[PDB]
Amino acid sequence: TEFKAGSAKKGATLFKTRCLQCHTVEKGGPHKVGPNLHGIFGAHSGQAEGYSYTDANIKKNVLWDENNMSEYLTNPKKYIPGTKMASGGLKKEKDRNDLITYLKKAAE
Amino acid sequence: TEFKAGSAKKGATLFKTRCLQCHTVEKGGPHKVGPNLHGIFGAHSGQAEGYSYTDANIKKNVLWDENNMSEYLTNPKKYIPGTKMASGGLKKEKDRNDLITYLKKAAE
Ligand code: HEC
Ligand code: HEC
Repeated sequence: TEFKAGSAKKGATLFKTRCLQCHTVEKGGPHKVGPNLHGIFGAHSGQAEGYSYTDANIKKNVLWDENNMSEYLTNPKKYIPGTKMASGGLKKEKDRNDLITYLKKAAE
Repeated sequence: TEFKAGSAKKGATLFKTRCLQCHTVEKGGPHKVGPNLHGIFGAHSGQAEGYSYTDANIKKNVLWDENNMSEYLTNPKKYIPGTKMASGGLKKEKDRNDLITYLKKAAE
């Protein structure tokens, strides 16, 4: 594809310092600023029940794969114009590789 | 995305007349000319154990999503040059929509 596995340990801590502020990954985890991400892979965007997604998000109808997730994480607002997720991006592929490896594992 | 659900009933019969010759979809289904396709979504190409995939296939390292599957099904040889799958393609999007809807369901 254009995604290579990295370090889930490395990924665990990128999550903690970069995404925990707004999201949980555990099944049975609650929505915060962001929606709980458990079971995100293979899902299409804007389908977590109980969460209030912007219209941009839902209309993109993204099928969440490790490949999509990377482009997204680069610059979320360029990928989903009008998205309310306020994160500038993970510009180095190695960090995204590490983070998705982690996400791949924990959101299962 | 760029895939819309269709008819699984329609999809069931496209499978039977178009892909059954070489493939099974049931979990516990065996490889034939083609590999058993159960659990194909979310998988990367060339990973069924017990099957002899060409080098092209395996090196493409495709993550199988409903979106990828469509382009693939259009013209498999253009998508994976050197693939040994001998099928010309499903040129109408409506047929591919119907077939993937079916596959989505049965290969789960
Ligand atoms: C708060 C400052 C956030 C941070 C940091 C991160 N995300 Fe986020 N995310 C947030 C919101 C409010 C939303 C919903 C957006 C909307 O427009 O409705 C999102 C969305 C996502 C998504 C899309 C989910 C879907 O179910 O379709 C994903 C995949 C996602 N967030 C993941 C994610 C990751 C991995 C983060 C760290 C790299 C991250 N987000 C940061 C809020 C915030
Ligand atoms: C025999 C005449 C086939 C027909 C008709 C179809 N497929 Fe096939 N397929 C066949 C082979 C021998 C192989 C392996 C190719 C190789 O280069 O190693 C394949 C491969 C696939 C794949 C890729 C699978 C993977 O696990 O990576 C898929 C997704 C697939 N086949 C699906 C498929 C569908 C849905 C078909 C009907 C539309 C179909 N194939 C036709 C042999 C033959």
